[PDB]
Amino acid sequence: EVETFAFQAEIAQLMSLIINTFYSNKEIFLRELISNSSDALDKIRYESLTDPSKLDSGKELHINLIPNKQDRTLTIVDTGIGMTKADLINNLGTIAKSGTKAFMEALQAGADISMIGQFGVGFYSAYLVAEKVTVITKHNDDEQYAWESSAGGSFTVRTDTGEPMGRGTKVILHLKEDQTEYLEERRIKEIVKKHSQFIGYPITLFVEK
Ligand SMILES: CC(C)Nc1cc(-n2c3c(c4c2CC(C)(C)CC4=O)CCN(C)C3)cc2c1C(=O)NCC2
Repeated sequence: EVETFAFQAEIAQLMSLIINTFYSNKEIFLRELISNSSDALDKIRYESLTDPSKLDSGKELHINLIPNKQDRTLTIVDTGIGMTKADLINNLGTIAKSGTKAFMEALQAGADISMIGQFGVGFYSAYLVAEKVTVITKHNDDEQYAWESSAGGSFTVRTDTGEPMGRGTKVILHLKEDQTEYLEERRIKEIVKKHSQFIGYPITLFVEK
């Protein structure tokens, strides 16, 4: 079954601002999502030091970038801690509420959209380039879930019926028609080198056959 939820008022406001504001420096979405993945990887790595059985769901700690020109999708796969049903519906939304408020106040005070990460709401920069975002996730303590939103004030959460992941998160960016440059090998390499060169996990770009 598919459950539909309204985003927190502040989050819905941020999403509308990200989608409607004229801002050409859209490439920052990739460093924001890579940073989210890197943070999830740090979390599982740290937890595994006191409980090694937390890595029974996969020992490899990495990030994979998968562009798909046919489907017009850019997929970011990590083997991080993953997210529970509570994280997707309540927890992360509650955490994001305060940062979203602070970021929108900062934007009114002179700050630019690239500073989104300093407020811990960088995930939402995915909407600079994507018309729809699908998040497939698996945490050791819960089932595999699929979160999805095309903005408009709502998101859906369902138990994922697809291919089992083991542990981690897949962020599927259903790109806007004019944002296909982020599917080009050369462009992705340039973004990773400029903004994510010092990420402490291997970042593998999957080249299209
Ligand atoms: C284990 C938490 C910290 N990893 C993540 C958390 C988010 N994330 C975050 C936020 C949100 C999301 C994803 C979302 C779909 C739940 C929406 C949201 O508000 C707000 C606060 N941010 C600090 C993080 C996104 C991702 C991840 C992840 O594991 N991999 C990549 C995608």
